[PDB]
Amino acid sequence: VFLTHLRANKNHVRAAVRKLYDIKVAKVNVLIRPDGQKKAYVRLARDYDALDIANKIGII
Amino acid sequence: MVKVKCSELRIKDKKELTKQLDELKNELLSLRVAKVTGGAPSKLSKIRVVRKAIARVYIVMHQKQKENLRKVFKNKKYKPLDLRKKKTRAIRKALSPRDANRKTLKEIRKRSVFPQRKFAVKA
Amino acid sequence: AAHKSFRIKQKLAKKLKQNRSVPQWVRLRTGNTIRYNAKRRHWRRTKLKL
RNA sequence: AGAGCAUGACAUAUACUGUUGUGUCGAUAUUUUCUCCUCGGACCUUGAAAAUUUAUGGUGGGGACACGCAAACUUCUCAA
RNA sequence: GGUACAAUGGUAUGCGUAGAAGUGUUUGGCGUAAGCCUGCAUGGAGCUGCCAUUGGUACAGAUCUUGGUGGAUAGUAGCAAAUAAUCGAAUGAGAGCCUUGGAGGACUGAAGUGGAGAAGGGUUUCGUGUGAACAGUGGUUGAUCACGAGUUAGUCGGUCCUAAGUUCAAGGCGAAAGCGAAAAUUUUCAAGUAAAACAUAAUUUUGAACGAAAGGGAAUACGGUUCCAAUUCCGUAACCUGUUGAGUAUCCGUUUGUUAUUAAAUAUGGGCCUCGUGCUCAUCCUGGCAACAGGAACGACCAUAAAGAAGCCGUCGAGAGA
RNA sequence: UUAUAUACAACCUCAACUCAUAUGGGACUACCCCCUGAAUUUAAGCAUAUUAAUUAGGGGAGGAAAAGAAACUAACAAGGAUUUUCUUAGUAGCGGCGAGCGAAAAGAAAACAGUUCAGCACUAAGUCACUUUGUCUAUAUGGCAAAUGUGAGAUGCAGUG
RNA sequence: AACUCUAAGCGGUGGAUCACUCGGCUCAUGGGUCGAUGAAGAACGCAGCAAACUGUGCGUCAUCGUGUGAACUGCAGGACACAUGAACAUCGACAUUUUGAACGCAUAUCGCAGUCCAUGCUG
RNA sequence: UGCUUGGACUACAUAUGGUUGAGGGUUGUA
Repeated sequence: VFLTHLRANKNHVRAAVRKLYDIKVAKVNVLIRPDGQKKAYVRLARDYDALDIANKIGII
Repeated sequence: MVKVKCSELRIKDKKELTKQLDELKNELLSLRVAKVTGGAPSKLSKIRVVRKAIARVYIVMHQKQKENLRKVFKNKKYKPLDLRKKKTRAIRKALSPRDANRKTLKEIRKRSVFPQRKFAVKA
Repeated sequence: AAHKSFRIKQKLAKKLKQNRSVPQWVRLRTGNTIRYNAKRRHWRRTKLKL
């Protein structure tokens, strides 16, 4: 999960996390929160397991 | 570190300005991660320190490139509207003084035969 | 309404974040006068007219 | 996938789970539900429009030739 | 004529943190009176007498204005519509509530007080925490208050199409604004081209856009999952749109396996020729008397037809659900 | 050319362009210019009148704007563009001659600044805008020259006046 | 020490009175500056902890250059970035989101285009 | 070719040129 820019259209978020984190994406879903911030549930592929990617990001 | 100075940023190249731009971008991305994951120092307050550090690499890159366009749009009439003297709208239109005070040949000929003489009166 | 526009959802979002209290350090600044929040709305007592 | 689900017989302590059986017949009347089809009536009242889509027809024009190499925006089947 | 208030000009070698203004008061007074001086108490930084000149200059009333307060009244005001709760337990500082769970008596009675949506609302949802205020009794609870979280789509909607209508476009008009016009204005105002020849050449003007989360309109369902979301996540099985790719309506008589008979083979006919391999002809699919059928079998434009495309009351029959 | 049958030309009236270059809308409100224009009120009623050639409405500019160098006064012994103040003057006039209204010349000040066209026997288009090329020295809707390149211009551009 | 009447004292309720004043108002002076080079205005975003106001525009409570020359402060954190310059002013550089006269068409829509240049995935 | 991403542009009215032009509107060498 990320919080993204309010004007990022899901081909941004798919292309953002490729450039930043050297991964590939299965699917992106997208929300706009009731405080007004766009979420993006970035489901990775089956190869890039998200725990090896989460602690390299910095989160647990 | 050293506070990144615009004075010392200006002596760099085009490559080193945008290669210093991404690595300060990458710090702010990592400090953005660490703000909400419970950054263990009482603050890694390099948020504002690198937030304004990239503003100046931007400022220096942007005025190293507008000062270069002003070097190319020397000698050309019809320079861009941004490399062209926004004074006020009223001042830009109002007869550029090189012909606001040009004169008819009839008035240049009344000008050169009776100058205001310079005199004094009393007995 | 549960079908809103993008523009009513952002004006509803901004009035949602503006519905916090005053932080309590703000009453610790020097010569401070702000005591409560004077622009708190409830959802049930004052309506937004949006 | 005795799938899954649900009812149900045990077994396994949170010790990070397995398992045996069932799930079958018949026939009502729902003028009171929803759909589908039929066939009507009232009216000096006759009960929308457009994108969209298809079939046909037409003049030209396109292709196709056997001693076989083919084809097919192919109104066919599949794949990325 | 006199007295209160505030100022300005002079004046008092005025007063004042050793306590000014103000206020309070059975301190003592003075004045016919308006009012004044004084003590003490509170108060904490300014103020008074005189001469002149003044002015936003004196309050009991205006169903005066602003604010505060009293009775009435702690109440015979009242908190009585929608049947109704009771037991025991736990928590707690305190329990009839909403706090919980158990048992139990009841009600809504499905045209519901059940379960979902549209307007509207906007975080009220949810978890944890909770102290005042609020919940016209209480409150340990809350749609309250603090903190943390939560809304996932090619298939559901919007978005696309028009309706009634609307906004604009220079015929116009008006001093203009603008018509509370509806312009329908407007030399070629619009189309068309695997795009041409003694005009390239055939054709059309109501311009334009908006206006339906109930009309029209491509495509998805189940099982599972959460403190909080699901036709959106997960698993499983499909589908639509667009763009490429692959397979696959034309695997002959001659003559290879084969002497012809044939076999590979939607598959030839003709005439002669040593037969023919010589020569020549031929495939934009077949079947059925028909109603029509099959896996495909000339969307490149014109033309016509149909679908979209529809009301209301009834109705035999069928299936579904119950 | 033009039996609207081969061209060719040139003008004139009009088009078109996501052509090159440019220009314009909107804001403010105190003053300013152009417009449109009431009624309360007063007249002890009320219609003309008054309020008012004003509130409101509309449009357009500038640091001021408008005005402005006589188709003006006077009747003198004559004055001499505009605008502002003083006075004229609550006057002359105007008015249900009621309510009311109401200027100007002269005089005294402040300030002072004057001019340009069209139209004649100017008597060689004697002019201008682009664009390009030399080449000056703002970051120039500039400076000069060259080609006088393309156009405006004889349905009249400059100079004189 | 029922209640009542009246007075003062003490406590309350209330917020007059007086004394204050980074605010009004009135008079005068100097000056002349918006916008298609996108104004005024609107909207939403932006702070280590911020809701408002104030400031600003993804470079987002700032900003180049200058001036001055040690702070800023509610709390941290850093100032080894005077001693090659904090914080402030100043502002001439760069910049300024969606809008708005608002200009591809619309807009109770973050809706629908075109033309073009590039990159990022076939060949 | 292929989908994405970023950028430049695409309003109207006008002036002057440029460029393409219309008109049996006047005419002309043939």
